Amino acid sequence: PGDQICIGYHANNSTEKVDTILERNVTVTHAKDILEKTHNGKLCKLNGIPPLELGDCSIAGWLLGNPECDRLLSVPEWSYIMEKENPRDGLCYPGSFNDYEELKHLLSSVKHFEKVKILPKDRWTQHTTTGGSRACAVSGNPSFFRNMVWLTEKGSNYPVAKGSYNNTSGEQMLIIWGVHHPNDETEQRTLYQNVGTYVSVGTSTLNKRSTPEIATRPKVNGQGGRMEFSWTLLDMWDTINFESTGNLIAPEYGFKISKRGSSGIMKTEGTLENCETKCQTPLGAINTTLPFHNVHPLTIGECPKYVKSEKLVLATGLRNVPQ
Amino acid sequence: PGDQICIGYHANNSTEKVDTILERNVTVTHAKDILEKTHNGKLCKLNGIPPLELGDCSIAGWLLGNPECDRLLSVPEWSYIMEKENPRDGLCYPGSFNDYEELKHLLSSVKHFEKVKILPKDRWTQHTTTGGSRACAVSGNPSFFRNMVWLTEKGSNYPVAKGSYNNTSGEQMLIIWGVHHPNDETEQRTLYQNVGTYVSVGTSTLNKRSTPEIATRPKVNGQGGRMEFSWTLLDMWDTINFESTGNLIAPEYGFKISKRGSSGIMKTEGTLENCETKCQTPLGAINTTLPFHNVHPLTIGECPKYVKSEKLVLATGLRNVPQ
Amino acid sequence: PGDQICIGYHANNSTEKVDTILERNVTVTHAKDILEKTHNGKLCKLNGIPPLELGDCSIAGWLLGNPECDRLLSVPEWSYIMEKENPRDGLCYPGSFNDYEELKHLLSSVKHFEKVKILPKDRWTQHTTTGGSRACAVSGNPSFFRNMVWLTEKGSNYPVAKGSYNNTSGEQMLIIWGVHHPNDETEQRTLYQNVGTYVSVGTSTLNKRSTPEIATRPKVNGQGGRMEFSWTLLDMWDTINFESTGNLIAPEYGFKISKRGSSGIMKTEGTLENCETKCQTPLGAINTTLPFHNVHPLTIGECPKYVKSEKLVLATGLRNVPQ
Amino acid sequence: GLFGAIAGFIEGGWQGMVDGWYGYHHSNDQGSGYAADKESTQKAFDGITNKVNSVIEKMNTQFEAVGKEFSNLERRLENLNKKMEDGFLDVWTYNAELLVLMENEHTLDFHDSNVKNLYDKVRMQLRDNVKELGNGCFEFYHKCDDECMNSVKNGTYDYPKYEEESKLNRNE
Amino acid sequence: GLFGAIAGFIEGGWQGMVDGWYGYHHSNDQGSGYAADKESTQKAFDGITNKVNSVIEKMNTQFEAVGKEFSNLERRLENLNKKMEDGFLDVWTYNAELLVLMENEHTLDFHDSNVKNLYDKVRMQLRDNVKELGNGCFEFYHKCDDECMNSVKNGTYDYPKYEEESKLNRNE
Amino acid sequence: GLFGAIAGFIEGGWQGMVDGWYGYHHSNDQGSGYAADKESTQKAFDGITNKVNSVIEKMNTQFEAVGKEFSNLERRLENLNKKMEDGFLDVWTYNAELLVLMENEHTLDFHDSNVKNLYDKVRMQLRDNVKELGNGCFEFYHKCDDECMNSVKNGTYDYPKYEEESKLNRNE
Ligand SMILES: *[C@@H]1O[C@H](CO)[C@@H](O[C@@H]2O[C@H](CO)[C@@H](O)[C@H](O)[C@H]2NC(C)=O)[C@H](O)[C@H]1NC(C)=O
Ligand SMILES: *[C@@H]1O[C@H](CO)[C@@H](O[C@@H]2O[C@H](CO)[C@@H](O)[C@H](O)[C@H]2NC(C)=O)[C@H](O)[C@H]1NC(C)=O
Ligand SMILES: *[C@@H]1O[C@H](CO)[C@@H](O[C@@H]2O[C@H](CO)[C@@H](O)[C@H](O)[C@H]2NC(C)=O)[C@H](O)[C@H]1NC(C)=O
Ligand SMILES: *[C@@H]1O[C@H](CO)[C@@H](O)[C@H](O)[C@H]1NC(C)=O
Ligand SMILES: *[C@@H]1O[C@H](CO)[C@@H](O)[C@H](O)[C@H]1NC(C)=O
Ligand SMILES: *[C@@H]1O[C@H](CO)[C@@H](O)[C@H](O)[C@H]1NC(C)=O
Ligand SMILES: *[C@@H]1O[C@H](CO)[C@@H](O)[C@H](O)[C@H]1NC(C)=O
Ligand SMILES: *[C@@H]1O[C@H](CO)[C@@H](O)[C@H](O)[C@H]1NC(C)=O
Ligand SMILES: *[C@@H]1O[C@H](CO)[C@@H](O)[C@H](O)[C@H]1NC(C)=O
Repeated sequence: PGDQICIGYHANNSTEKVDTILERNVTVTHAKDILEKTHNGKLCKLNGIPPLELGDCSIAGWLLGNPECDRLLSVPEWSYIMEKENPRDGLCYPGSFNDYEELKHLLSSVKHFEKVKILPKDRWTQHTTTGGSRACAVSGNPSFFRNMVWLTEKGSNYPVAKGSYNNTSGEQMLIIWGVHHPNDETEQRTLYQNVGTYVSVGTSTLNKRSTPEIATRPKVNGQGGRMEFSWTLLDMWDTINFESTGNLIAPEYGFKISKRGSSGIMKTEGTLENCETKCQTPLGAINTTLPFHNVHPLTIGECPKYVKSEKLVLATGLRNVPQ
Repeated sequence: PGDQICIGYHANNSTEKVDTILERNVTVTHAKDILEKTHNGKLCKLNGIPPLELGDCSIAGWLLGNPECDRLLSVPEWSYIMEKENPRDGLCYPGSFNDYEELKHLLSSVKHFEKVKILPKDRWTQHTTTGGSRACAVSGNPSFFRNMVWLTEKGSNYPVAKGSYNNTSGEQMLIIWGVHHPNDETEQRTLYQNVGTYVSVGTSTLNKRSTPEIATRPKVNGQGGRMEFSWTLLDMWDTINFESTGNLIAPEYGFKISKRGSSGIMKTEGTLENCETKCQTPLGAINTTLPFHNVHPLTIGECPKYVKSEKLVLATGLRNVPQ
Repeated sequence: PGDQICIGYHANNSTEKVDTILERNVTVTHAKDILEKTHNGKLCKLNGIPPLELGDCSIAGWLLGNPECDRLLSVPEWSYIMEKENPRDGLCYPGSFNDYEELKHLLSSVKHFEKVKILPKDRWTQHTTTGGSRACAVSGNPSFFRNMVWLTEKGSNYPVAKGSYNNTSGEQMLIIWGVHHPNDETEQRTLYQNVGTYVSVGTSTLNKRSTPEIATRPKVNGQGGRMEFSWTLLDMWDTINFESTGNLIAPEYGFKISKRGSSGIMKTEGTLENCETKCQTPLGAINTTLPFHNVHPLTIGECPKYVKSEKLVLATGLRNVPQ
Repeated sequence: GLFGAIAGFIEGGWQGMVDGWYGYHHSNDQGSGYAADKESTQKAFDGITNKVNSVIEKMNTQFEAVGKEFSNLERRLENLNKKMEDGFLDVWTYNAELLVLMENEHTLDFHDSNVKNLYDKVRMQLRDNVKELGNGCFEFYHKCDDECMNSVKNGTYDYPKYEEESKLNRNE
Repeated sequence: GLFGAIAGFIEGGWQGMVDGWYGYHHSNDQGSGYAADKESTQKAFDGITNKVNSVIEKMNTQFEAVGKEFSNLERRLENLNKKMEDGFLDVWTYNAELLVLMENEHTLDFHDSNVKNLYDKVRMQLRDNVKELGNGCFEFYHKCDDECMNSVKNGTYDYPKYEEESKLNRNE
Repeated sequence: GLFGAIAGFIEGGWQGMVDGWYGYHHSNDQGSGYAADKESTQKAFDGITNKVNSVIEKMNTQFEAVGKEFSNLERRLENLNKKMEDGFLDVWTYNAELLVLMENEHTLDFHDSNVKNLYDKVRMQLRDNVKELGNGCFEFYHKCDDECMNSVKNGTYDYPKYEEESKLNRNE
């Protein structure tokens, strides 16, 4: 028996498993898990910028100024918007919001508004502007959406109601208006005096008219009547014109888009915590260098890529073979 | 010459071909075809549950109760719906069906209805309810959609027509209504007496109004007039309210969704045969354990996955090499 | 030392690089670039058929007959349509075009029209048809869309306006009509005499009505009023019926689809050159046998397949190893 | 083939070997005959079985076409739907057809490797007690009876046992 | 394994070789010990590193779900959106899971190849100056001290230098 | 390389071999020179040609972008369309770029295999009539003239013909 040299390979105490094509459950000396599976369970600031927490409010409740949503009358720049699945505080006076989903979609590219008083209430000198509803009651008294004006009869008169705003703000401006559809003729006459009325909205590109609809409907929040809201994004230097012989719910404000960018609405029942993140999901925040994650498909920020997988492990070392 | 041992490999009489990257048309000892290419040419029950065979009827003809569709007045639970490309029996009185495709889409998750008499005809004591049309003639006489009520003048009067239904059925309920748009004023006066009428429908979420349209139109099935139908899915415990000074086509019934599940409408001119299957296509039924098929992309049931391929054969054995 | 035979492999002066999984920037003896990266920078005929060059006109300006678009009054068969991002000459009388994008989509399968005089102007014997606008001025005088007829009062009368056309042309026919929404009542009375008017359009399948809307709007091209245009594709042997007590903008023509096929609208500021191609992009024409290209995703004709890649090179030869 | 055994230095396959993919033909005084190698055939069988389950199981959540309808005013949406469903159909067709081409290439090379590995196993055990003829056969320098052949086949050939006898025969 | 070295003719791995993936165990008069092969370990390390960057970088423009909402009259559009986002999710899941299975297969075979290549390199250098035992070991026909072992390990073994001494020992 | 021949035991390529991918350099009394192996070069050529047609033909039904427009009230639909077309674009980019990386790896290894297979073919035919030098060369133990070289190159080397002459030269 003489001197020897032997060729061989590394083995260790590793129990790391990988799958291959020909064989599953293979032990290897070294392996790299490329799937992030954990999150912090918290809603966080995204790059130091807090989300807008709607609380019990809907997007509509916020923008109309539902009195239950007063904390949201002036809000700072946000990184994302948190909304509940079924917020309680939306249209307190019942009705509908035309193209509501399209409005929500617009919000995913908007990070801040400046609310601008475009049609001061005091300027409606020929109409009453104090009208509210027990549906929007505040401290046991009739009130109304903060951003809106309910024009009604004054001195048993409702003359043609005309208002105009030129968007000189420097940015596109979200404006909302509504039409009141009463329950009955007594409601029509006592509020507006006129019968067979209309609401007319016109810009350079929009031409929209409504005739109000008097009909018996099931009471929602105590009201058989309905308010149908619409919106537009008024271009810079374009003018919006309102015109009505009755039933107009006028905006007092416009929301100038003051900041643009990648954003979004996250559906969650949770609340903002004092934590910071670069990637947020509805289940919690992710902090990883890994390329993939399986936490939730709907994420905001600088995120890994989402896959359905339970496991993604790359072999780096060799087959780990018993001594 | 001494004793020998030789290493070798299997060969057989196999003519099985596979393709590879470097070479096409390779003979191998064993191979596994993974593509199902055959079907039985029949429309079948799916897991013992027969489809709903519309025959010459459309979905609209069925739900309105086109008198040519009377076999469908009460139908049992189905696994899928068979409809012809161009069914003859739809709107016998001509017109349109608002959001018709959306209605058809709803049906792909519905497997049974219970038809409920929500607004008994006998309760319209102030209006005539016997009105029909030669467009919907039965045995040479004017008739009408079975599920609908044509309200007309009584004693040269048409008072405000009001009907209301609270969905206490325990499930969401499909309800359909219509508005009659006459050809001329003589038609308007003789049917409804009133001029400048409206139809109003309201639930907690829907507020829909139509004013009828008198216009000369090309005759369809002998009629210049048109009936425009709409629908809603009334929520449990929600109320629907109808209101009209004329031109209303009222439902007598509602279709309570009594069974939900994965279903669909299959476009076919064929007829149901006494056969059973787990996977149905418009060309016929599939019975296979193979993972892929190339029969038709539109399938219903527990199906293989569809690909466009003419062939998918996996080599399992080795290259089959001549002796 | 005896005689020798050696086994070896090819090397050359190649500097061709490829990437692999284990190693990037590998020199190989031979390689096949499969990505086309170049174009001629020109807009060209596609198989000898020139595109339709709209110039400063929009699709709407063309089909309505905006007087600035007169070169387009009769056009030959095209291979694609070139339109500018923001064409100057569209609706010279301001307004809107219902389902405009759907109309543009229809055009991507249309390669030629025959313009047919379906409702000769001379036949409106009870109405004035000479009316135009300074918004569509020609040589300093009021004019109008060439394909349209502005019906106005005659002898201080506007009797019911009725026109009808049976599509006997042999193909589906595009027809456009409009409704005038005036700025004020003085405009309503002086043009149409009647107040509380309507426009009614009916085929076997379409039933469309508009009541005009008098409202103060910002001046566009000098006009507070608006014209709202709609369109339909009238089926062979179907009849279109128009009916109005005022405000109708009638078509004089219909556009019979005389040629069908794969086509499209290309957004470009450029102009057609005397060149021929089989594959056109907005940046220029491609002439290649290569399977992939990275020029532009939006191409027309027999094109390679588009990928985002900067490079796609297949090794064909072996690793090029220094002598 | 990548490993050079099948249709390679082992020129042809054996019709007479019926009970496995790879194996032996022996020839001695007692006679001759084919026998499958049980261990290598079973290991190849397990791998291939796993491959055919793995390819099948990866396309269990393939895209499925849902039948929707669209009105004559919804042509862009109809086209979008059509493009999407056709788009996924082409993706999965490509996926299925490529996976199969690639895995077929690998399967054929896997078998080639298994034959080569079996040849080398036998070779590295017999050493200079045999002549390597170059055709997949080894010629013994010592008499190798039936029980000797079975020690080769089941991997327990005793080289030191035959060293001296082989050495003498190879020299003279 | 495809190349027949790992769990192959080299039956087991070495727990005692701690500083690399592949290498040597020597045994002579001066003593014994393990040593990693530096060149082959580093080349394998560079390849594997490149592979793990390449797999990661190919899924940098994966499909991302955007949260949209739809009304009760937009069920076909909602379903289309759902089918599309789920469609891409399944495509990328399949892509990620298959790339990993395929690249894991190749990684294990790459290591197997590297061991085999290292064995053949040493073998083709020692020639008949050694006995090939069949277990990954070579037995010298001449005394090979520590400096001789290091010439084997760093690829500068001098065959002509030992030819005559080996030849004599192998014969007698 | 996976098979250890190219940039492996055969250290470098031959600039002087111009008419094929793999082949021979001979050296004898009559002289020297390079010659391509015709059979192995053509077989590699057929495979590679098939591969480049196969990769091309698998992406013939790739997704194609259709130009659609959307109004300012159709932003969700526009975004859906954009996501879908961009989604497929990224799928096909990934597909094209990965297929190429993977097939490039295989192509280079295929060539490596072909060289190794050619070396082994020649080796398994010459047997102990030659010395294996370890660099891809064989040194004859008998005089091998030009016609002898061509029998090696076209695979009809006559080992029994030279056995006795080689045996004597190798021994003395
Ligand atoms: C609304 O306000 C603007 C800004 O004062 C008016 O004046 C011009 O509008 C253009 C529109 O593109 C702006 O770019 C300029 O700032 C203004 N030009 C000048 C010379 O002052 C605009 O006319 C107003 N609209 C109406 C209907 O009065
Ligand atoms: C319609 O019918 C329901 C059931 O009788 C009415 O009564 C309540 O409605 C709620 C709605 O969520 C149901 O959950 C309950 O079953 C009912 N509660 C009680 C205490 O009886 C409902 O009010 C009716 N709607 C109208 C407008 O009368
Ligand atoms: C419109 O014109 C057509 C063609 O002249 C009219 O006549 C028939 O219409 C059918 C419709 O499918 C055509 O196929 C035939 O060419 C015509 N048949 C006969 C026997 O002449 C059609 O009736 C006209 N429409 C109206 C309302 O008058
Ligand atoms: C994998 O193999 C291990 C032993 O290596 C065994 O104990 C276990 O059952 C397997 N694990 C799983 C989860 O399949
Ligand atoms: C494949 O090869 C066979 C012989 O193996 C030949 O007869 C035939 O033409 C080929 N088949 C096809 C369909 O290409
Ligand atoms: C690739 O390698 C070459 C030498 O082969 C080197 O000069 C160059 O930097 C590399 N090229 C790129 C673009 O990475
Ligand atoms: C191997 O084969 C021999 C010869 O037939 C037999 O006696 C023995 O039991 C076998 N040994 C093993 C380890 O399987
Ligand atoms: C290789 O190893 C020897 C022995 O230790 C050493 O002396 C020499 O410098 C090394 N040579 C090279 C080329 O690395
Ligand atoms: C091979 O080469 C020899 C030597 O030149 C030649 O004579 C013979 O014809 C060839 N034989 C075959 C089988 O190709």
